[PDB]
Amino acid sequence: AEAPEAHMPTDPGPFDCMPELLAAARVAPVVRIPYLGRHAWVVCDPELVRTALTHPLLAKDVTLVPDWMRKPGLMLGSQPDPEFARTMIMSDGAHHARIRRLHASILSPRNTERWGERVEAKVGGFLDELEASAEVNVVTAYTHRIPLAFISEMLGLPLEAERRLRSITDVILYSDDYPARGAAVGALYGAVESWVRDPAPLREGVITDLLAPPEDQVTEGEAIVWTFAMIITGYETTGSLISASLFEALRRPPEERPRTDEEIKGWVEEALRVHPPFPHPTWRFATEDIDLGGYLIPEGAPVQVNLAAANRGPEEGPDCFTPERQGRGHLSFGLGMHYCIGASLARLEAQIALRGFLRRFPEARLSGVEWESEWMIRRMIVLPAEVGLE
Ligand code: HEM
Ligand SMILES: C[C@@H]1O[C@@H](n2c3ccccc3c3c4c(c5c6ccccc6[nH]c5c32)CNC4=O)C[C@@H](N)[C@H]1O
Ligand SMILES: C[C@@H]1O[C@@H](n2c3ccccc3c3c4c(c5c6ccccc6[nH]c5c32)CNC4=O)C[C@@H](N)[C@H]1O
Repeated sequence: AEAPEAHMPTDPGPFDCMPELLAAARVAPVVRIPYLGRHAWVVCDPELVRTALTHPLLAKDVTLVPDWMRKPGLMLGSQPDPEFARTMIMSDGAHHARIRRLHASILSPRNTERWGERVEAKVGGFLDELEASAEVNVVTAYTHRIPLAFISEMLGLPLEAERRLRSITDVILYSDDYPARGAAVGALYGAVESWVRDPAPLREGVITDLLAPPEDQVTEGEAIVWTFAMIITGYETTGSLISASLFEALRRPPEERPRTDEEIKGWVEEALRVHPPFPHPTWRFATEDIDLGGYLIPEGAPVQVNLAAANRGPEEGPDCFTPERQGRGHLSFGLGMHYCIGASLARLEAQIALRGFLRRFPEARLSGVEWESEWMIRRMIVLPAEVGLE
């Protein structure tokens, strides 16, 4: 059986595309959407999504992407030569295992109480910078600054570049102009290469550790590609999870807000389920013809999965935050081989940032909220609040 045709917003703009994406999951478990003049398959039924994420015949190597998707400014049209270096999310099999293993030998000994106390020290400083200022946009004043400040110190980037990097990735991930996206992607690659080949303006951190001393040798090219990947993924979605968690707390009476360590952990989990920063993740390609739920996915087919629809049943709807659910059964970090490597980091930062704000402004309220989203990324750009007093 062939998958029927539905419609998702493919270009980013100032709207919340959530009702359009959940409406396309109602078409069929597998659907075909118009994308870049051709079509793309998407899995929408939750269990069918969970099997697609693990499918042995759905690969992600850059040798499989057809030419009509390799457009400059987009991820698939921005990869390097796979023989020189591959990014972790776009490798398969033993290639992926080596890249993932080398990334996990970084920063030994990794103690999360150390990671967290530094997350806490930065959350306090931005809460103070906030208190040093009646409506407040907590997105631009809090949720944006925290994950950026940590990943820069963790990577060891020079403090001068931190103010400029937010504006570069903003274009790569949310602009609707392809030339601007092609320029911002090249600007990041050219800056990363300058830092790796000449590590003088860098602080000791992750990057200098990859350029250090048998079988765990990281080439200069892999150091650049992996650093680029970690700048693209290292803070943007973490800030979207922080703001999304705060939105659901600020909109409720202070009594219904989490206070315990357990309720804060369950709160950030339910925010991941309801507001996936990646409503659809990265691309996969059928190495053989596949049937999923009676629907055909032909060979070489580009396939995506509806994480926003897999996180909900047929009953929920776009606004379905339930503190009792605690995000049980969400697929927002992926599953299996390519499960998010920075999931523990994004959780601990979301948990610390959400608790830090609620302990500092116990009488905060929302009192509008604007989104920026496409079918593959979703974020709040203002969350206007009224903070009250400490
Ligand atoms: C809450 C924020 C985050 C979300 C929602 C998120 C989501 C995801 C998802 C869905 C994937 C899998 C994509 C797929 O299978 O198609 C993924 C993979 C990945 N994420 Fe995250 N992520 C987050 C935070 C981070 C952070 C902070 C880092 C880096 C520190 C990071 C680095 C990665 C990497 C490297 C991969 C690729 C893993 C692999 O293929 O082996 N992510 N992320
Ligand atoms: C990932 C890509 O990197 C950019 N790129 C340059 C950007 C600026 C200057 C030179 C290149 C350059 C070169 C080459 C490749 C290449 C070979 C195989 C597969 C992908 C490749 N990409 C190459 C590439 C080979 N010899 C070169 O000089 C283009 C951009 N469309 C983006 O898709
Ligand atoms: C707008 C969002 O980001 C876009 N994106 C690029 C857009 C342009 C150039 C490079 C990338 C790029 C890269 C990577 C990821 C990635 C890794 C894990 C999970 C999600 C990810 N998204 C990545 C990504 C890793 N290394 C990269 O170069 C793709 C788009 N589908 C959407 O996810």
